[PDB]
Parts: sequence; structure tokens; C-alpha cells
Amino acid sequence: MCDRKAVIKNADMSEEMQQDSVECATQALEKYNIEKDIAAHIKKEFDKKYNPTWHCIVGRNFGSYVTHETKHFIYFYLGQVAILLFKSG
Amino acid sequence: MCDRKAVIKNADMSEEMQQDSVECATQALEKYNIEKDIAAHIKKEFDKKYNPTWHCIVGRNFGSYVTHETKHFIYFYLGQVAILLFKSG
Amino acid sequence: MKDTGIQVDRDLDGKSHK
Amino acid sequence: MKDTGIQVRDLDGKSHK
Repeated sequence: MCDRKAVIKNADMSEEMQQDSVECATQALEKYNIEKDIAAHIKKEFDKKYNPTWHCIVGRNFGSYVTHETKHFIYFYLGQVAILLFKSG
Repeated sequence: MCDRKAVIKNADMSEEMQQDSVECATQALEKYNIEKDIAAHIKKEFDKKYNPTWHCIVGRNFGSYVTHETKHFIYFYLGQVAILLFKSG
Repeated sequence: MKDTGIQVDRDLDGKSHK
Repeated sequence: MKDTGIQVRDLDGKSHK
């Protein structure tokens, strides 16, 4: 029943990209179910389609800092784990 | 007020850079003592000196994937917390 | 470029364990 | 260019280590 869950926190990117990342991240969990792998899937998938360089972070206790051009930044919690994604160039 | 062990694992940058990051990271703890804050101050300093863009992450429980130019990557544990630093350009 | 900043540390230990 | 990969342990907490 659940679909396109994940809560937004640092929205800053095209709706399609943010919705695709959320859905794409959800799948990652279903296919791998591991914060580490999640980033790997979403990372290459987007870098390949939308073009690099997408940075990704996932876990449940970690401080992060990075730089990125406007209209390319998204963050949202899901599956009891925080997920981050955003291209740079 | 500078010396610090810190173990290296993903060495991929000039010795001086990694040494400066490790030492600079130590100061960060004593000056801030926070994963996020430490990564913030250190990141900016390196970007200003070596030139952007440096990505930094710190904690002790998080999976992640990111891209970066050759010779621009470093990882090492310290202060009971995993430290990450790496620029791209 | 805008610098992203965060600090995750949810105590979602519950029955299981983080 | 190379993609960095990691997957970080309760070094310190309730159990302490």
C-alpha cells in the first residue's frame, strides 16, 4: 500500500528528480535494504541518466557537509534511515 | 594541542594534505567537538587554501557513496568517530 | 554553490538496535 | 576520478567501547 513515502527536509531540486530519488531509494531498500548499497544504486543510476556527479549519504547517525550548485540538493528520511542525494558540477 | 594518532584506511591524497587534515581534525574536536562543526570549518579552510570543492563527513554509523577526482580522497578514524575528506574539481 | 549541512543521530534504538 | 565507498560501529555509547 505504501508508495512514495520518505519525508522531505532539505528539498531543493526538480519535482521529478526528488520524487524519482525517493522512489528510487525505496526500491534500493527493497532490492538491497542497506544504506551503503542504497547510495550506490541511486548514485550510478542518476549519474548515468541525468549525468554526474550525484553525491549520496545514508545512515542513522552522521554529520555531513558538502557544496553544490543551486537546484541540485535533496534530503529525506525513509525506512528508518536518512537519505541524501545531490549532483555537483 | 595538535598531535593525534588517527588511523588511515582509504589513503588517497598527498601526505601533507592527509596529515594536515588529521591534525586539523584534532583541533576541530578540541575547538568544536562536533562531527558536523568539525567537518564544516575544516572543509572551508581547505577549499580556501587548496581550492574547492572539499566534501567532509564525520560520525560513527553511516553508509555513503560519492565521486571525486584522482588524488582527492582520504578517510581515517579518529576521536572514536570516522572522518572523511575529499575534494573535487 | 550552496553548502549542504546536516547532523543525523536519531535514537531509534527501540527493541532492535541501530 | 573514483567513487568513494563506505559503511560505518558503536565505538562509544551505552555499551561503551
